[PDB]
Amino acid sequence: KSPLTYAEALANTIMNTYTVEELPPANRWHYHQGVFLCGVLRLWEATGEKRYFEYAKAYADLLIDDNGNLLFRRDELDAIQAGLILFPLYEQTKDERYVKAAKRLRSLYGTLNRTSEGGFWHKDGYPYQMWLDGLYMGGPFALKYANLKQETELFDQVVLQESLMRKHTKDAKTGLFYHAWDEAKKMPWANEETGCSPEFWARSIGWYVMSLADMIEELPKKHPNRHVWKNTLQDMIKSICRYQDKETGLWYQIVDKGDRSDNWLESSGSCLYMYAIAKGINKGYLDRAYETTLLKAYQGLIQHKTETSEDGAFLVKDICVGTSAGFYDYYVSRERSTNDLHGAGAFILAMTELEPLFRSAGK
Ligand SMILES: CC(=O)N[C@@H]1[C@@H](O[C@@H]2OC(C(=O)O)=C[C@H](O)[C@H]2O)[C@@H](O)[C@@H](CO)O[C@H]1O
Repeated sequence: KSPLTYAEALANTIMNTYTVEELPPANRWHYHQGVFLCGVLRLWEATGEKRYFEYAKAYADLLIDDNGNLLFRRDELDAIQAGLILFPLYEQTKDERYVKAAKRLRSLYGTLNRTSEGGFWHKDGYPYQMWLDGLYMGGPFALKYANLKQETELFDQVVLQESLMRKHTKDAKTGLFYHAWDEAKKMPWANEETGCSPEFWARSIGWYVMSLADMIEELPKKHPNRHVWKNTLQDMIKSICRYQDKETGLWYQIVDKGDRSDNWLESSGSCLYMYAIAKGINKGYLDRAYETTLLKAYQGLIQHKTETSEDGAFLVKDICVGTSAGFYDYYVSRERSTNDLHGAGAFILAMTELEPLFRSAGK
């Protein structure tokens, strides 16, 4: 069907599964709900259906009180991501509660611990460790804030975070990027010479390319990193696409090792690549010929990873559960779950960006 049809089916399925008080982890401000609700608000923009806006707003209002107060994990980049929902909520409502909450999250950057060259630790509990996922958790928010409040120092901050991750985790051979880097070389997964984790884990690279694809347009005009991030996205997408599965159109949990019998096709990473490829084409960062890769991914996604239940629920399966930096055997051993929120968010976002290219296919 058309991308938005599946996006609405998944969103309504999950909205029917959980009240906002249940949306897991329940009564917590966290990126799982933040990425799902980014999706639902994108869907609201695409369709104009107010129920999508209202559900997102109700989660925000569950967690943020009359004075803008919010409880969250104060050492985690992960806590910052859900702040992305605050910008459309504020824009629609002008309710200063949302800007107040946003400023609480933005104020976190100055409190977090850092590697020697300034890269944020993923959490206090992960000292000297940068994980690719954190570019999505902390980067787009910062640039939205920068534009809302005209704080150019946040442009500089995201430029630095990204350059450090790319400097330390990009593999020149494949062009893929390792999941995490430990400057201290204290974790068991840290390579003794480079500090990197050993594998290309699909979702983490997915968050990175989604981030680049979304952040370029938030930079000032003529900002030097417009060129840099475009170039970076182009090469990353070329690298990723080389590993697309020829039979299903999808990508593997461990991107470069799809021949391994204990590897498997994973949905959230695949949807993130679809998002970044569609977004890149839509914005002109990527050659339009990537549309075939994209539509092939779309066909396999639906065919192999989705279904409707006897009771009518739309199900996206084989989404990796929450996963840390680690080894091959740990990654391929991760639980494969259905309709997990970060994967549902990636699915819904992918569909909204795919919709225009689907509509115009052939023209
Ligand atoms: C420290 C630890 O491993 N905590 C577990 C959670 O992992 C953290 O949460 C996230 C995330 O997606 O929420 C991913 C990383 O694994 C890590 O930062 C999580 O895996 C959990 C089950 O949801 O169990 C915790 O013990």
